[PDB]
Amino acid sequence: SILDLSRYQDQRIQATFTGGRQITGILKGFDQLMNLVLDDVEEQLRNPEDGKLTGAIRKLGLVVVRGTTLVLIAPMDGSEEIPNP
Amino acid sequence: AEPLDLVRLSLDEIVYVKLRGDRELNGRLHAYDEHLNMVLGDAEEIVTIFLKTIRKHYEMLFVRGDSVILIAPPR
Amino acid sequence: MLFYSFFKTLIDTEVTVELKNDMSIRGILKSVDQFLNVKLENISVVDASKYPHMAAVKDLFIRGSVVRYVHMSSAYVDTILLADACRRDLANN
Amino acid sequence: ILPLELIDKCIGSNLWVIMKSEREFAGTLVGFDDYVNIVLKDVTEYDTVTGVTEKHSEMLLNGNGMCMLIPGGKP
Amino acid sequence: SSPNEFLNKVIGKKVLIRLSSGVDYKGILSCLDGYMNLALERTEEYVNGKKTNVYGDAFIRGNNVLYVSAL
Amino acid sequence: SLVDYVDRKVIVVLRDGKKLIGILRSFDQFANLMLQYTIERIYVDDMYGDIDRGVYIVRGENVVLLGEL
Amino acid sequence: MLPLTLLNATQGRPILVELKNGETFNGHLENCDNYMNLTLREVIRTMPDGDKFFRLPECYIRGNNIKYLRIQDEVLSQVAKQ
RNA sequence: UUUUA
Repeated sequence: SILDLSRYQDQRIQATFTGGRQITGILKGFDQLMNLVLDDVEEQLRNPEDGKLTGAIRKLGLVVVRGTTLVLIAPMDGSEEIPNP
Repeated sequence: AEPLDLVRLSLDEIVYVKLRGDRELNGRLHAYDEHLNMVLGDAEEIVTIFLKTIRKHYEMLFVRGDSVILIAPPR
Repeated sequence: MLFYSFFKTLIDTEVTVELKNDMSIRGILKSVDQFLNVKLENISVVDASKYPHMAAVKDLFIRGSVVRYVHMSSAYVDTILLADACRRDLANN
Repeated sequence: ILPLELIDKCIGSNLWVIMKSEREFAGTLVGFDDYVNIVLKDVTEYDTVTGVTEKHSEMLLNGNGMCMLIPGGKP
Repeated sequence: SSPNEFLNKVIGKKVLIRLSSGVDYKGILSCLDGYMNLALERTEEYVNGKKTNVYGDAFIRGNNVLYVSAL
Repeated sequence: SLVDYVDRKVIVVLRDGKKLIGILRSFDQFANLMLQYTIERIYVDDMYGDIDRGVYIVRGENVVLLGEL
Repeated sequence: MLPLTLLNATQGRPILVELKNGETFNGHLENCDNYMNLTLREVIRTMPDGDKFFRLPECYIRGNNIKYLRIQDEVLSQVAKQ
């Protein structure tokens, strides 16, 4: 893979799925198909209509993430919501 | 013995086809393939809109298989 | 390649392509490939005023994946030979 | 930790499946294949927009739309 | 394959097929293939809660199938 | 193939409805497209306005049609 | 010059990626493959409505989520020269 | 993982 996931081992990453779901969790494992094991997962819930984040979260614990539905992966450290650059 | 046999046994018969996007077809099946691409002859389309239906007629109609949901042979 | 061959028999005849985005384009079929991409010439768009960006286009390429339908006038020879060919594929393949 | 080994360790135990759409399933993991199509038994299906739930005795779930598989089931 | 074992044991029995659109089909599972294309006999179609169609035989293209459930 | 359109001005319509007008420079077997000197043309009924956009690589699955101009 | 050949030549340079849902990612292209999977560095993520923005140190984008990419004309010129 | 999801 062009992404060396071992660099994120035991770091919190953000994952976005096709269809809009967004989670964060601590990377505990992965395979060559980009399935992941994340711990301490939180899902950022969205509004039913607008599909935009509401600010609320739900805790999901230890989760297997399917690599087929993953569309975005990014480390949390160094991220931040910013004003219009 | 395999699902496509239902379509095979419908060649030259009037079939009903349910498609994505709230569309239905009734027409004589002249050919199909493993994608469920098909050609229907003397075909009627019913487009449902939300409640209302629009009816259209085609002398000869190629249908791309990726829109197909269901095919029913005639009774 | 049953439907590839079918469409090659329609080259230089008039067809109408209905796209999944609900635009319909009538024109002369000039080309088709294994993916059922098509090229149309001397096109006319149905409800053309709804698609003003098409007004200066005379020739176009359509990706096979965005086609919902291709419809055309019927001919007896076309229909019986196409059914023949489908049955031939079934007996052989 | 290998993701599919965690899933295999969940066989016979509760598994909670979150689809890409507003739909979830929770039940006993019977088994799964190389595409992670999954067989669940004693299942509850959740529409997370309407809140309606349905029960199923045993079912094969298409893995195409699965986003998350959570061993231990749903709280 | 557990998916194949389950399917093999509901062949010839009544099953509920839910499509990704949420449209439901209840029928007798005749056979299937590697694409999850299905053939059903004695098929009832349901939209929301209401029965909208019946088919003596129906072919269902496998890409739309969300699940196959035993009844 | 699209080779007949290379180095010609084309309009590309995308699945999201965008209209791109540029010089087709290359394509591949997915109908991925590479366009140079591209503008995005935004329509409201028969009116439009253009945005300079530069070079695009359009992923083929998003291409509805390509028309010679 | 094929589209993916240009993409490979864009490594190390600024790029704009628009996703199928209209999100955009401005960053430097770190890597790509024949799926059009991408890795970017020093990223600005703009949400579809243009209303919320995020800074990411790096990110990975699966190729089948991409609508299009934009690159500088200067890049195409310099790559054609070499 | 783009033209048969």
